[PDB]
Amino acid sequence: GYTVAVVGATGAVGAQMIKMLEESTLPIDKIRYLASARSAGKSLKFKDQDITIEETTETAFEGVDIALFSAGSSTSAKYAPYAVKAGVVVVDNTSYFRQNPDVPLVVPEVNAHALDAHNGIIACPNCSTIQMMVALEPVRQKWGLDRIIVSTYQAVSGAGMGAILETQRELREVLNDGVKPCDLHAEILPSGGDKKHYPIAFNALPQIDVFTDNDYTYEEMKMTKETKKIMEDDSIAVSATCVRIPVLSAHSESVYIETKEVAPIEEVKAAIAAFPGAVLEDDVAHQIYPQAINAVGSRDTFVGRIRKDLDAEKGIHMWVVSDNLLKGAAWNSVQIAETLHERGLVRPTAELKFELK
Amino acid sequence: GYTVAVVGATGAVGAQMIKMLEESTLPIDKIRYLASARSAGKSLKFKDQDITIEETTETAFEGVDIALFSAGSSTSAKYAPYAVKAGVVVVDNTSYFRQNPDVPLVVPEVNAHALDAHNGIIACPNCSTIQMMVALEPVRQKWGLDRIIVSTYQAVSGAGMGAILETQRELREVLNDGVKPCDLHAEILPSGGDKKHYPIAFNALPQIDVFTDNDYTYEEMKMTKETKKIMEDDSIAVSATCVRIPVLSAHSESVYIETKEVAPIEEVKAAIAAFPGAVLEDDVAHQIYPQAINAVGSRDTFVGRIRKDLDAEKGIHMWVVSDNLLKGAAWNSVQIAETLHERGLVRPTAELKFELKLE
Ligand SMILES: NC(=O)c1ccc[n+]([C@@H]2O[C@H](COP(=O)([O-])OP(=O)(O)OC[C@H]3O[C@@H](n4cnc5c(N)ncnc54)[C@H](OP(=O)(O)O)[C@@H]3O)[C@@H](O)[C@H]2O)c1
Ligand SMILES: NC(=O)c1ccc[n+]([C@@H]2O[C@H](COP(=O)([O-])OP(=O)(O)OC[C@H]3O[C@@H](n4cnc5c(N)ncnc54)[C@H](OP(=O)(O)O)[C@@H]3O)[C@@H](O)[C@H]2O)c1
Ligand code: NA
Repeated sequence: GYTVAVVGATGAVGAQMIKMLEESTLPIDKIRYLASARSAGKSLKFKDQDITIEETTETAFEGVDIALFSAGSSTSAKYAPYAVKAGVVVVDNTSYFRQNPDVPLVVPEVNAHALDAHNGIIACPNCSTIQMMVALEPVRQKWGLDRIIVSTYQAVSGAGMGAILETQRELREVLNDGVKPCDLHAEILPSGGDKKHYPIAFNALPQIDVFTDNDYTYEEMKMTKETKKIMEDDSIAVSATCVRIPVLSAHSESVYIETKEVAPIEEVKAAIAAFPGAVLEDDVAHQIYPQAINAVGSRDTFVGRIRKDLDAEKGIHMWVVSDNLLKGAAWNSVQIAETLHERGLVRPTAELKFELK
Repeated sequence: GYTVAVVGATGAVGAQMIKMLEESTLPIDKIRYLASARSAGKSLKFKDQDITIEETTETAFEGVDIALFSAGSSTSAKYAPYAVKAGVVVVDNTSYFRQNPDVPLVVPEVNAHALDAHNGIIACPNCSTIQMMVALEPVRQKWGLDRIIVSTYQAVSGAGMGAILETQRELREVLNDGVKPCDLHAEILPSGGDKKHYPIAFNALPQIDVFTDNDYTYEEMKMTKETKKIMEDDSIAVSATCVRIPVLSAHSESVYIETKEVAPIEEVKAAIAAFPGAVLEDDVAHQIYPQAINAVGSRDTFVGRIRKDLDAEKGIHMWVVSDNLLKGAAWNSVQIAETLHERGLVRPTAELKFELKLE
C-alpha cells in the first residue's frame, strides 16, 4: 500500500481529510499527520490507532507516496516542492498552484483526464467553484455554456476553524447577552488577512478573501478563472458575487447560465440527475430543493430550483448546495487520490518543475 | 390634524409603523390601533399615551382619515374597501391590491406622480422590490434598463413576528442545547401557509411565499411584476431567486443589471449617491460595503460592490441592503402618507372601485 501524509491535519479541512481517508478504499500502509511546530508531539486518531503529529519541514517527506496539503498557501508554497523532490504526489487544497500551467486543476467527474500528465502536484479548486462545476458539466456536455452569473451563500467553515468559533461566540453574545449585532467585536471575518473585521452574526458579508484591482474579490475571480481552466474553455463568461452568511457548514449558490443551444428543462433535470456526484433534489410541488443543513455530511452536490429564465431564451436558473469541507475540499482531494491510484499515477516525478523556496 | 388607524398594530410591521408615525411630521389628532380578536382589549403605547387595541370590523373606520394596513392579504381584501367607502385613504402593505389598475403602486422617490389619481387605496410594493427600485431608478433615468437578475438574502422578519421568534428559538437550541440543525422542529418557515416547514437556523431556504405554476415562487414573480408597474415599463426583463437566510432584520440583494447604454461605474456611483433615499457605501480599499447589521434602524437604502460585468459591456453588479420593516414596509407607508399630505391628497374618494366582500 501507500504511505499517506496529511499536512494541516489539525485544521477544519484536515479533520475532514482524516474522516475521508478513514472511509476511503485507498490501500494505506502508513499514515502520518503533519502540522506546525505547536502541534508537534500531540496525538490524533486514525480509526482506532494513535498517530503522533509531526512538524512540517523540508526533510519530512521521505518515504511518502501521497501528501494531502491543507495548511494555507504559505505552507504549500514552501514545502510542496520539497515533497515532489522526495518522490511524493501532492494533492493541494490551497490556491497557490491552481493557475500554474504545469499543475492540473481537477474535479474528478469533470476533468480526470488532466491527471494523466501531472508533474507531482494536483490542485484542488476552490470549494465554491467545485460544486458549481459538478452541477454545470452535464449541462455543458449536451447544450454548451455561453455565460455564468453566480451569487454565493457561503458557510463560515470556509474561512477555517477560527471563523466557526468566532461565528458561534458572536451569535451567543447576541442571543444570550443581548448585544446588538452591529456592536459585536470581530477578529477574523470577512478575511483574516485583511485590515478590518466585521461581525457575521445576523449579517451577510459581501466579501470573501481580499479585493483585487478590478473591485472583485479574489474569491469571485477564482470562480471565474478556475471555471475556465477546469472546463478548458476561456470563452465561457463568468462573473460572481461571493457572500458570507451565518451558516457553519455547506455552501449554497444561486446560479444563472445561458447555454449555446436551448436546453429543455426536463432534459436538464435528467442530465444533472444522471451525472456522477450530482443529485437532483427538485420537486417544488412537495417543496423539495437543496438545503445547506441536509447537505452537511454528504459527498454529493445537490441541485434544484431548476427553471428557465422568464425572458432569455437560453437562460436557466438553479440552486446548488454542497458541503464545503467535503466535495468542496477533503472529499475532492481523497477522490483525486483514489483516481490517481486507479490510473497508476501514484509514482515519483523525474522532472522537477517547481522551484525550491 | 388627521385621525390615523394602524391595522395590524401588534405585528412585526405594525410595531415599526408605530415607531415611524411617532417620528413623523404628520399632524395626528387621533391614533387608533386595530388588529384581530386575539389582540382586542390589549394596550399599546403611542409615545406616552395608552391606546386600547380594537378588533378590525367593516364598521371600524368611521371618522378615520388615513388607514395603514399591514395585517395580511385577507384582512386588506375584507376591510380596505369598507374603509374607502367610509371616506378613508388606505395605504396597504399587502400584495392584494398591488396589481390592480385602479391602485397606485408607489415608492415615493420613484413614482410619487402616480399618487395624484388614487382611488382611495395606495399599495406599498413587496419589501424586496422597494429597495431594488431605490437603487436602480437613478441608473434607469440616465442609462435605461434592459434586464435585471436578482438573488436575494432575505431576513426572517419578512415572514412576521412568529418567524422572528422561531428563528431565535432554533438558534438558541443549537448554540445552547447542542441540538443538530437537522433535528430542529419548524412550524412557520419557509412559508406559514404552505404544507411543509423547515429549519432556518444555519440554513438557506430558496423558498419565500408559495410556488406558482411556472416553478418560480410568488415572491420571485412579485419582484418581476411589481418592477414593471413601478417603473412603468413592461419591457424590462426581470428574473429573481428569493432566499431566506438566518438574519432577523434587513434584506440584502445581489443585483445584476444590463443598461440600454454603457453606464460608467464612477458615474453610476455618483448617480446613486445623489438619489433621494439611496446612500452610497462603496469604498473597497477600506472594505466599505452595505451590511444588513448596519442598515437596521435606518430609513435609507444602501448600495455598494458596484462594478461592471467581466464580459457584458452594459452589465453591472451591485449589492443592495435595506431594513425590510422600514423602507421595505413601515417607512415606505409613512412616507406615502406624508407625500399624500404634501399634495393635499388625504380626502374621501367619491366613486367606489373596489368590491365589498362582507355584504
Ligand atoms: N475551509 C474550507 O471550506 C476550504 C475549502 C477549500 C480549500 N480550503 C483551503 O485549505 C486550507 C486550510 O483551510 P482550513 O479551513 O483547514 O484552515 P484552518 O482551520 O485554519 O487550519 C489550518 C491548518 O494549517 C496548519 N498550519 C498552519 N501553519 C502551518 C505551517 N507553517 N506548517 C504546517 N502546518 C501549518 C495548522 O496547523 P496548527 O494547528 O499546528 O497551527 C492547521 O491544521 C486553506 O488554504 C484554504 O484556502 C479550505
Ligand atoms: N414583514 C415584512 O418585512 C413585510 C414587508 C412588506 C409587507 N409585509 C406585509 O405585511 C403584512 C403583515 O406584516 P407582518 O410581517 O408584521 O406580520 P405579523 O407579524 O405576523 O403580524 C400580522 C398582523 O396582522 C394582524 N391580523 C391577523 N389577522 C387579522 C384579522 N383577521 N383582522 C385584523 N388583523 C389581523 C395581527 O393581529 P393579532 O396580533 O391580533 O393577531 C398582526 O398584528 C403581510 O401581509 C405582509 O405581506 C410585510
Ligand atoms: Na447523479
